[PDB]
Amino acid sequence: PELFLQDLRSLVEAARILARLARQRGDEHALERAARWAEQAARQAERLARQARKEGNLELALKALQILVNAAYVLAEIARDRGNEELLEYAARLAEEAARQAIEIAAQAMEEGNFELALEALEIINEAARVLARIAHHRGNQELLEKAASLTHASAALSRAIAAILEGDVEKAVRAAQEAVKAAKEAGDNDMLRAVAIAALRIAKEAEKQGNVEVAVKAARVAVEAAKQAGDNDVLKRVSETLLSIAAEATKQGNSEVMEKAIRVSEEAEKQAG
Amino acid sequence: LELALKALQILVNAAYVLAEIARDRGNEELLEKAARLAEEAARQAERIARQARKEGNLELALKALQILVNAAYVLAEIARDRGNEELLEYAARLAEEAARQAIEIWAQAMEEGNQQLRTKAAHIILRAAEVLLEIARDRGNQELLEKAASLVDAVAALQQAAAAILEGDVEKAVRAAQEAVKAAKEAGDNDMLRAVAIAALRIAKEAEKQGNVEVAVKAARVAVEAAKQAGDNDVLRKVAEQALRIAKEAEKQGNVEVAVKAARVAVEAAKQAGDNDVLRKVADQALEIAKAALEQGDIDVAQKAMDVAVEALTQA
Amino acid sequence: PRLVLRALENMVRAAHTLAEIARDNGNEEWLERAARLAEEVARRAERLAREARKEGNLELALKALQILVNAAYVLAEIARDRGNEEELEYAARLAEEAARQAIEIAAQAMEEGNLELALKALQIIVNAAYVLAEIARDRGNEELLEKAASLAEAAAALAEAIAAILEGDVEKAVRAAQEAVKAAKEAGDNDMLRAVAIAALRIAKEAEKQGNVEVAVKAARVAVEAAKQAGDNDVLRKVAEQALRIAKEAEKQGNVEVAVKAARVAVEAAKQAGDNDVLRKVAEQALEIAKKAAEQGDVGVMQKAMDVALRAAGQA
Repeated sequence: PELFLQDLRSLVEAARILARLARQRGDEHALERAARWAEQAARQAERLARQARKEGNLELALKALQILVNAAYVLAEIARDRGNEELLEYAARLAEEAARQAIEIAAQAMEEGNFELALEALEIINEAARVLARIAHHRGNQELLEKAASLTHASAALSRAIAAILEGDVEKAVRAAQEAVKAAKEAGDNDMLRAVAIAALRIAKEAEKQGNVEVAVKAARVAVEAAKQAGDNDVLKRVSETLLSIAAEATKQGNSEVMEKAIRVSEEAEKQAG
Repeated sequence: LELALKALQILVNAAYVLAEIARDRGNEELLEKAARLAEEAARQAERIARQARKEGNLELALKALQILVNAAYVLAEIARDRGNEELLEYAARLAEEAARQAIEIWAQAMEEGNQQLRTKAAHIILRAAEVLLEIARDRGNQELLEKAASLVDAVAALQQAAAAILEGDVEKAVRAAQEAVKAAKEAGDNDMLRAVAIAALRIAKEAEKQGNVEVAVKAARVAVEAAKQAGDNDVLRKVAEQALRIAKEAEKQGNVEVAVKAARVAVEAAKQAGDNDVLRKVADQALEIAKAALEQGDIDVAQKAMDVAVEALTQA
Repeated sequence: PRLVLRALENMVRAAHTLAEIARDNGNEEWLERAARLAEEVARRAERLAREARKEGNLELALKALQILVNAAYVLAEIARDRGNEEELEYAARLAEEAARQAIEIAAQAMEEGNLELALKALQIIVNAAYVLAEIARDRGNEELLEKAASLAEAAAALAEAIAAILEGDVEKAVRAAQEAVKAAKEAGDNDMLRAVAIAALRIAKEAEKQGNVEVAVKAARVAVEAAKQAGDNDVLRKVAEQALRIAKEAEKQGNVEVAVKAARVAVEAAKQAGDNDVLRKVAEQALEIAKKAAEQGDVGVMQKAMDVALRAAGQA
């Protein structure tokens, strides 16, 4: 259905242009009609996005999320003039959900190490905040701006951390992860923290692949920090296991001190998993 | 032409910025030079745009349209700050001529089903209308803005209908088409009546497979409206064939009432056509429809069918 | 490769949003973090560009240049509202270095005849120049506006000339190039003029296929106009070789008048370089032109061929 997105986006543009002309003409009936044109696209696009999760083509899925982001922009562009908060509330709840569903896609992609899809999903996450923030500028709650900014701030650090792994510097990656976990602490979202922990696992796997088990201990120590702040037991299991993998590689290098540290942190991760 | 098109697509960006620099300086010599260059870019792009109508690569044609539609933005920006109504009118007339050309893509892509062209052409209409908006924005000429309004409203319905043809909800398709003809007729769509009209025939082809000839005839009632507003000429030859097909199916379905509505549409159209052989083919079937209505004992319907037969045959 | 560029680009998106959101509130730390990010991105991108120059993927290189332009926009957006000249000075230094790198990319692409990469690089120059123009107005430096304006105009004039090479109107291409060298010269950057000279070499190299030796000499007249500012001997030697090729074709065509004028441009360039091997080869061929003018019986053209060959000999 490759046309469907193109046509959906055409309806978003048509509603935007109708609303410009309607504002020259003072026409609330045109603003109603434009909102309806956009809403028809948005409702169908929500179903498409939720459905595509089953179908498993993540490229088409995140491309569908782009519809939601641009639609939400146009809806805000109307509603901020129209003086109706219910439409803003619908759009805000839809956008927050779209960001959350993007994070779910990102977590799946980063566990597989498909950094390409990860950057594409992170791109949706980076942009979705812009619309939420322009809404919040009119609604006045600075807390929403703080949330939106922090949401970008964490996904930006993840984007950087990917670049460091692709460049091959796991210590730069660990430094970027240390920035990422602070950004996540500012953001206060457990699902973003899951994305961080999944990335920190993938970073630890790279540091094991390089034999830099000391850096792997730092990566895992961030991973368990993120997981301990979030409360995800299945992450904490995967982390605790991985830390024994690190202890085994440290044993292969003969480093008994790093092995002991890897066991102690594996035990902390197990103690948190319960 | 890939390179030359890409260069034109680039060129506008500099022309724009150069106007911004010149306007920040108050350097009218640069503004004049930029205006002349922006015009020349359209005069170059027109070469490809008219040639492609011969050569048949519609993708290159819609790229040339994209070039023109984007390029017009610079003329508008210069001319509105300069207060030059002549250049604004030149840009608006260029955009109208481009719209005349854009229907070529839209209609042909819709008829052939090469819809990958249609999506781009629709967005091109949207951008063109937005260019009319930004030409008109401070000027307040609502008479021009009627073009932008009607086109974009029509696009919203046309785009929905184009999806509905793939989706098969003919009632959704008609719910859109009902508005589309209203706008088209209120505006005086000119050739854009064709872009409304072809959809109704394309719908009907599938609506026969779906068997809801009643909704297919609701679409045909629009098809003859657009034809009759237009003077769509030889397109009536397509219309009448499909109407005869619809009637033959309505006979297989025993829906002589819908068959008679289809014939009532068909004769309305054929009376504009004056294609005597088509009028003969219509009158030939109109007796058969009256005969079907006799076989049903629906003598009021047989009467209407033979009234149509006479109304057709009397043109011979 | 791909991932790193996408990540840098999307980090620029993030920085752009961070500054956009911060200006609605007055969050100074969000601006400070954004500025640090944009600087680190620029620093990493410079390394990336230098490495890409060794790797020879010109497309990855020019994409990194577009990333640098976008980052320079974010830096400028913070700095001009923050009200600080030093951050604008860093951005200007980055932008001019990027422009020099772009000129080198463009030189290679235009020498190789990859007009695709040439157009891309020129568009990068237009975008870079737009950031410089926005900086220059708000910083208060009209000469930096001249640099930005000339960079953008020249780059888009070369793109226009490239479109005219592809349409085949070499005279109109030369008309565009004449205005290009004038614009570049009005700011006076020898590095841009090196790119312009290499574009004139591209024009001449294509004109050898067409056989319009008269317009080819006019292209060489543009070439020397730039090359006489820039002074690089290898560029001048390439110009001299093209001028001798044009002269040899004018001998084969029997247009000894154009051949003498081709030599008149050849010596104009070769006199700037002072290379004895060139000047002896030039003077030798100029006597071959004099011999052909005598064999054609064109007495005055032979007197001129003598005069030019003699003046060429008079340099070595």
